[PDB]
Amino acid sequence: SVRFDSVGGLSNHIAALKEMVVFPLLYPEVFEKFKIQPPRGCLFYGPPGTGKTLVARALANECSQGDKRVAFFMRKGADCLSKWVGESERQLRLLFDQAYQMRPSIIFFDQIDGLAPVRSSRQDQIHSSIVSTLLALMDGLDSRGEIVVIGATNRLDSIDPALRRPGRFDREFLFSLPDKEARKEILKIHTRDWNPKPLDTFLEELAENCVGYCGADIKSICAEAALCALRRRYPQIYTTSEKLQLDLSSINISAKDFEVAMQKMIPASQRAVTSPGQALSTVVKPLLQNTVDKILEALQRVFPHAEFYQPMSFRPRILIVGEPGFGQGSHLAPAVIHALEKFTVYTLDIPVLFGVSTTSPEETCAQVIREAKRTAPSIVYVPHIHVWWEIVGPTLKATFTTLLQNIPSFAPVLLLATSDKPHSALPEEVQELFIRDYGEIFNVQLPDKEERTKFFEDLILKQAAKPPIHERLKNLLKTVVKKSQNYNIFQLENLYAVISQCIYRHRKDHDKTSLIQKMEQEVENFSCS
Amino acid sequence: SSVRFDSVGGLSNHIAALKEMVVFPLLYPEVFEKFKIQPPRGCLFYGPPGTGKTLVARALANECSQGDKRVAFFMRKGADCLSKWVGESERQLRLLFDQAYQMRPSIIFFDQIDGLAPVRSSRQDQIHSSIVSTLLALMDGLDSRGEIVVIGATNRLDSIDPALRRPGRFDREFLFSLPDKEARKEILKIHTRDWNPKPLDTFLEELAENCVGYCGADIKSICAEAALCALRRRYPQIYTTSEKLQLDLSSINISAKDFEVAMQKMIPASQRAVTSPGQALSTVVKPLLQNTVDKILEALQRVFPHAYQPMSFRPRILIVGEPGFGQGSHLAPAVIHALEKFTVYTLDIPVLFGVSTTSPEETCAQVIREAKRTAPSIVYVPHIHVWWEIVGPTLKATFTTLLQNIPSFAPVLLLATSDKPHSALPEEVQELFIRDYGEIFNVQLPDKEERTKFFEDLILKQAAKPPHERLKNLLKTVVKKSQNYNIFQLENLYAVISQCIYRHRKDHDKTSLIQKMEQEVENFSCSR
Ligand SMILES: Nc1ncnc2c1ncn2[C@@H]1O[C@H](COP(=O)(O)OP(=O)(O)OP(=O)(O)O)[C@@H](O)[C@H]1O
Ligand SMILES: Nc1ncnc2c1ncn2[C@@H]1O[C@H](COP(=O)(O)OP(=O)(O)OP(=O)(O)O)[C@@H](O)[C@H]1O
Repeated sequence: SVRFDSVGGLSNHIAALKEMVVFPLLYPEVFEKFKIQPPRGCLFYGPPGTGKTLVARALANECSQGDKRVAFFMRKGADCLSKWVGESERQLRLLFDQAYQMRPSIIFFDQIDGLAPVRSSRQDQIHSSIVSTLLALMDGLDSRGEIVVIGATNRLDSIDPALRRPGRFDREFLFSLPDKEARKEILKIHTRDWNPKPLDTFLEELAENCVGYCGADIKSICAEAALCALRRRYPQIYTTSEKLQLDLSSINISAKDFEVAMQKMIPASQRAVTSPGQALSTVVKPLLQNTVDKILEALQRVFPHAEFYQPMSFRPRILIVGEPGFGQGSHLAPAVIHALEKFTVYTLDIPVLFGVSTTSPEETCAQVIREAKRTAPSIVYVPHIHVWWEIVGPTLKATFTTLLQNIPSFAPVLLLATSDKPHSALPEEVQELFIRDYGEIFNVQLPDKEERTKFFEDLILKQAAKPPIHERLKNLLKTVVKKSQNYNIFQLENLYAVISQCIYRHRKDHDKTSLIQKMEQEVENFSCS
Repeated sequence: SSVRFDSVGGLSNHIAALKEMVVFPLLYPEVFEKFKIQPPRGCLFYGPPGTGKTLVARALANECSQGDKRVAFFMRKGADCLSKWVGESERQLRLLFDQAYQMRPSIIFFDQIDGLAPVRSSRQDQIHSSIVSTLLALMDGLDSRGEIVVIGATNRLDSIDPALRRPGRFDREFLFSLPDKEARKEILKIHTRDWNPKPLDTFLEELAENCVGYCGADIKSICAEAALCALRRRYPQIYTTSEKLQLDLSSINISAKDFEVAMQKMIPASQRAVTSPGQALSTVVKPLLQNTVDKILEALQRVFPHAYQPMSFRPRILIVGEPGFGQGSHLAPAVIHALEKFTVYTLDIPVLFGVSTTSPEETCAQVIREAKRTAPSIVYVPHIHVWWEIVGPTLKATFTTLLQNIPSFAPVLLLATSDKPHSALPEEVQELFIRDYGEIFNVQLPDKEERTKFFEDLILKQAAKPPHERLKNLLKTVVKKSQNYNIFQLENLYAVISQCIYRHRKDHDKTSLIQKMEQEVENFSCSR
């Protein structure tokens, strides 16, 4: 029994939808003033779990509380199929007759994509017949009354082109994944009636830590946490096999319960394809934070839409270049992509183009470019262009070059790429796409002495000098930081692991100085060049 | 239920040629028997979706139903005759025909006939073949059905059994194309007739040219969304209440900004699944290339006279220019958009390969055949100097052979753009253009006047907003310094200029951004 209250972050859509069916049943004077006859059709589409069905259910539950009373008809995917020849096209006719009898009413076709495909001469005739009769019913010789048709779909492009037209489906609503803000309202709604209400700061600090959670993940995590407290409180519940009596007044939920559930589950989005966004690990942050900030500020210079009448830009493009082993295409670009949320990102790389065996790669590229254009602004991600170029046939190169050229000049679509060879060493065809004079090239340099000092600061001496459950180590830190003053990233974290290995080697030694000499031997025995 | 040959607009030839079939034999019956004519009694409407077909049927039925001469009317859906029992699938058609004959004259209407009579084939069931057979043998066989007229409608004409399409069964076919400039104005006149504050005709005429690619139901939906937007602008407090309020029906007038918002929010029905290869100049870039567009149009008028009947012989043209001059991205789409009422067929890399499950040769043959069917038309091949190298010899031979078989005097234009000069283009391309005839156009950079007109609007008026001699100095310096830049450099400079105006929005005092504009002027250097 939800009535326009469990929804979160969707204000414009509900306003349009209540303009959609409620106004003619409430204010039948403005419409007759100019003979408007407002529209009677909608179409929902988007990634799963965004609240596609909850909106319809809330509408049906709310509007049934008349006056004015509103009926409802719900249908599954392909209920209108039978073995004989003359029933499938008759179920729709009798359904329309019944709905017209009790007008006004609402007819909701659930997942029309499995009912009305694109017309073709290759498949069976039954699909053509049913799509034809459905097409005739919506707008025939006689006009239908006060019926409203609603449809949902996961693949918008698979619908017959003759259905999308003023008269049948004249409005298309895009349901996207929730942004940073809406998660707060979702958490508030799902955790409303709790006696120990969590503070708004608690909810917000949970909010920035959940990226890629889509509607149902939030509901799942709220229920996967209240069970951790139950399991912790009364461990001896599984042993028995009979009814027990409990004490439900001291099982209040704590903050520490949320962390375990968060580490245990994964979002629905990052379940079938890896998401091309990862925040820096807690170990690498005090080594690359400043560089990442510099990259984003340069992007802000070149991409005005990254601020936080409209800004105007002209073909935003950026490229990151640096020596191999600098971690540019492995740690920097994912962090940059993750920092810029609320922007849909599409991946174009070797694993994806050849990762499907049913379609040509150029078809995939055209589809990706079209989808990027449709929902601008967006970021097109393509890593390691210096190897990416000399792998595909000339046809794909020409198609990619032309498709990008046809985008409107002021359309804010970003092109992000990374390379290992220097700019002058790249092939020319790449070269006349980056205009460094304009400020489209960013170079990478190794971190300074203070950053490297902070990198090893925590290990020595806080973890090594940690009691099992102090001056020579300064010289060890000095010699380590002076020795590693010309190391790339990979060598830097490689050296970090080997020391932690001998750190973990000595769990139960309460007497020190039995491994400090081992430490100073290991740091000098190790040699990389 | 109150439409009678008046709510229809823009269709005159079809309605004129239609009433001569179901009215003339009854109104003037003393002429046909002199020549024993038995005039044709078959029609089949077809066209792109949303062009207003069923409205014609509704108007005809409503007009003929009420009048001095009474004629019956029967209606059918797509495949509403099929029944589970074997003996009832085809018997319903016989009963319907008998009833129609018993009450002659009468009218039989099939809606979406393509869902009832597919082409006969051996790779499907038998009931469809049986229905097709009895239909084609029952309409005109050994009995001379007499005065019965059959009308069908569909969107896919090529999916009809050819045995049904020959005189005797389906006599005439009518083409329902998208409305042009004048028809859109007429349908606007039709759809806004009963408004108390009657809009001026000069407003509708101006608005008509803005709605390119629209057709029928799109116009009808716009005319309603406009009123909804007006109600939105007038009483924005209506959505935060679950109770009826008190409304005053005196301040609900319509303004132009409402139509602007509605047009911005909406997109046409035709180019929804794909994109048409035609776009007009944006307002920002417009005051730079109208002279070039007009010169190009004059060149076409010299070569293509369709812009006594005019005569032409294989019209061709080729726009060439240096890279960065903006000929393959700003000029050709403008020409295509300006020359409307000619159906377009694009042909380039993203279309030849972008769709799989077919061969390029099939696509190119189909495009040319279709363009020949709907002559006159336009064939567009952009970026020829690269398009000529990413195709195999087979496609080259097929294309070079196809355009030689078309009739010589048919008006089939071929349009293409090039970047390298015509001298450097390879062989077999230089012989397709006969520039001695005047088949080659050369572009050149815009001069000082339009350059100044481009920047004066931004740097004189927009630069000084309520929320001054040095402005002339900045304008003249900017114009002087950029007298050798191409289109891309000009738009980049425009954007980098506008960035400062954006970023200094909330400062009430000027002279803080004029300096910033200066350093932007000297610090910004192009590559050239
Ligand atoms: N704003 C929201 N508030 C509460 N629950 C939401 C919200 N958005 C999505 N949901 C969750 O999604 C469900 C309703 O939509 P649901 O996710 O079942 O449809 P969908 O998966 O998007 O569409 P389909 O299942 O057809 O692909 C509810 O069970 C609810 O937990
Ligand atoms: N020239 C016109 N004059 C008036 N109304 C028009 C015109 N063209 C289109 N329309 C409007 O557009 C609608 C088109 O409906 P109709 O079913 O007749 O077209 P259709 O192409 O047969 O539809 P579909 O393709 O969906 O079967 C009509 O209801 C009509 O009001």
